[PDB]
Amino acid sequence: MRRVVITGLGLVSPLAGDVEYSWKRLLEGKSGVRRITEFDVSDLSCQIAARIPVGDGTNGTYNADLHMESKEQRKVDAFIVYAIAAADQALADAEWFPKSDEDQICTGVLIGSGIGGIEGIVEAGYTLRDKGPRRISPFFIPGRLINLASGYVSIKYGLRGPNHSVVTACSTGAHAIGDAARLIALGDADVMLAGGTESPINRISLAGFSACRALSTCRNDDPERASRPYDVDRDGFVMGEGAAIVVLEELEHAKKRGARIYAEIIGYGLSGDAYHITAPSESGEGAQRSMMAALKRAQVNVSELDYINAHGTSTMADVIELAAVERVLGYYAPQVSMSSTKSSIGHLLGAAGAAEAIFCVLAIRDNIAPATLNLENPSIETKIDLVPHKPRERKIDTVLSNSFGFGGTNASLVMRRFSE
Amino acid sequence: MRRVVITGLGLVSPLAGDVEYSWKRLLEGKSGVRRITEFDVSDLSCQIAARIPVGDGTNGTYNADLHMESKEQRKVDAFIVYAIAAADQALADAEWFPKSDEDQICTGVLIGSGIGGIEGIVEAGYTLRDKGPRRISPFFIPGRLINLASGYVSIKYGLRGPNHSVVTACSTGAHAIGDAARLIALGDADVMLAGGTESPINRISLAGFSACRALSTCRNDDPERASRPYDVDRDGFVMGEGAAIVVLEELEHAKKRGARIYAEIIGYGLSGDAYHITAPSESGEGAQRSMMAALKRAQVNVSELDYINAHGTSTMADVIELAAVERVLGYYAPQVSMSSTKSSIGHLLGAAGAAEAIFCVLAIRDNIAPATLNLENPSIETKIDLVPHKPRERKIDTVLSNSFGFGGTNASLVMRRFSE
Ligand SMILES: [K+]
Ligand SMILES: [K+]
Repeated sequence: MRRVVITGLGLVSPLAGDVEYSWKRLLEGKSGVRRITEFDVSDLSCQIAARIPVGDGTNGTYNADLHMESKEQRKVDAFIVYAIAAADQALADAEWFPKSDEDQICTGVLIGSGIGGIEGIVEAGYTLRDKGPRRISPFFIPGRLINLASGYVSIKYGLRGPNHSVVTACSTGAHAIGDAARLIALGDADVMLAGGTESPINRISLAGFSACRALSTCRNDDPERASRPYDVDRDGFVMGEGAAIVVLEELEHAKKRGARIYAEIIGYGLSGDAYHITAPSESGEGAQRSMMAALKRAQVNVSELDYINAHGTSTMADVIELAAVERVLGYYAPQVSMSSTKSSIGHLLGAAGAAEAIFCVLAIRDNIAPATLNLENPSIETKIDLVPHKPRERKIDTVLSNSFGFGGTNASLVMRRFSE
Repeated sequence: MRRVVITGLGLVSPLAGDVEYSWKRLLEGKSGVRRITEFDVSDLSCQIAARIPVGDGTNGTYNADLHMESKEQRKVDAFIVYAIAAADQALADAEWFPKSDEDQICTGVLIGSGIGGIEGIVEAGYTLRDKGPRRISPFFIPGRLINLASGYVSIKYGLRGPNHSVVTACSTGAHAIGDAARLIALGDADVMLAGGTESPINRISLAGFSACRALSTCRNDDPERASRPYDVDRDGFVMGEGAAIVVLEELEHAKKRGARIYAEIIGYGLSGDAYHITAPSESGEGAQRSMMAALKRAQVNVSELDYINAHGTSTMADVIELAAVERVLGYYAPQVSMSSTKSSIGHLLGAAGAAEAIFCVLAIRDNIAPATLNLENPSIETKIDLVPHKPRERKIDTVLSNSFGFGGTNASLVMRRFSE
């Protein structure tokens, strides 16, 4: 297996339309969570979300028009646009714009989404009913298929390597990165764009998650306090939106061209709960196996771990994951920092695992553990540092990131500082 | 990398609710294509589809009730039910029902869909608009997520290994099998259920694919003749439905327990066109790269190839693939049989690549190449044997199968008779 490194980062998040402003604001303790004003939510029990700040592109805002022409945007659901934007960033960051046949052929794209084009499907359904089939757009299908994020990105940049997509709810972005890394390690590609995208902030999605009682409902008038992983007063997740893309690259390829390497991906672990369609396993056994698998692949002892980015969605399951991590770490619990950045940007669903992978990379770069916001009163005492309220500056060389998706689909990633 | 074999087959198709009856009718030259009677299609340009024969389970019919309780079926879109049924078959065929922790943990599931729960999303949309958010089902989300196929199957059978899912339109089922095989080869699992499922026969999907003029329209009065890959009079694909699942197993694990081995998976190739959102590369270069990649991985020379299962959807693109195959085969073109079974069962979308893999396996078992039905007047002459009208009995030890999906996502698989 060839070694795989990370050479570019792209992010459109509820904190900012780019990577560096997202990170800056994350570390400053800012929240992306607010009352929804874009559409009617007066009849919903959840009236808040973590939303991308829209604008002209200055001061960390996001301008869709800079990434895709207006008229083109109208042919696709937003998840595709977000993916294009994050990719634009990533490629630029990696300084990788393949032109030659050789370069284009060895560069692939693997972008997933949990839900994809749900909004567009509903709107087309209304057209069909109200206006009939002759009014359905020729672009209905492509603008709605999950794999068309990979497709659109591939077309824009002439990326002719493996073109692939995954869908695993909350663990989508993590699977994307792990799978893409394996394609490189196995020799199917030398460079991959990888990550996740989601645009679930719409009435149908909000009603849907409210219906299975998954969302926070008691803090519609105090949005910045709603997302509170580990806190005794948590009451469900806050839905977010965005896209997170990394450029993965074979080590010698990167070295040869003088690329700046952020970190190395060294471990990937997968498991299944086989328990329940939406509830996580009460035993945390699946989570534990995911982590152990990732660590074993990475040949990393828990004695070497510095920071864990939790799944930690602000649901009752928070403490199941906590207990599992305690079991994994054993004696080393007091020396590992673990936090949930969902406390700041909500739950990005399909993009979550990728955004968090990004945060992990930057934790290494800047030797700082992001905070768990709002952690006023932990449900249970633990020896693990959950980094309440404010980030912690500390040595971070080796990191583990967890993603535990609906359906009982678990993924864990291990990354480490690149020395050589 | 450990070797990976196929030890179980499961299939719910437009010819039959099981594998053996599907294969039997396929070889008899039967078509699963008929006028749609279940819902109104009078206002649609395409009024035909390849539909699963529903019944009490006898004489090759499909009874959903035997696979999932009625009350449970009402909570999910049909793609999930098909998957369950196919999985039920495959595990039975493999005689693999893990009960120990060890056996459960080493058995995973990787089932994809191209489109998933589109019908249910549209229906929930109508509810949302007409009755309001309060009336949305608590089961809306889980019953609609693509990955919940893997989820439901995992839960039913206590499969606690990697639980994963992919989405790549027409190449979904191929990616699933190739990806699942790699998980085994890499030690992440010892057994995997893998494949694809789709339930796209509904008004929204039909209107959608009609809108981008992907579907056959001129033979609504002669359905069994509509799907005619390579024929001068072809005019688009015929939408099908169903699920196809294989049990993949590490070689030594299979041998130790005395499992019957159908074939070995030895190659998997991936590429991207980077051309167009729905149309294939005019040059076929992507297709060509996918095939070559699979063959190289398999360490198979084209001189050893016996049978090719084409993507061949009955669209103008049929001859692009044909040309690409000719370039790959070169001098050996006359030695190889190639057919499209979409001529018989239509385009299963997410399930196509897995259904076709199954047909490959059986082509090996029975030394027989399925026909390309309806091939009266080929658009172009070729040295390749396109097996028109009736199947051809011949030596079949090494097989290649192609899947080329919307978005420019290509997959090829290479399988071979197992000797040792
Ligand atoms: K995480
Ligand atoms: K095929």
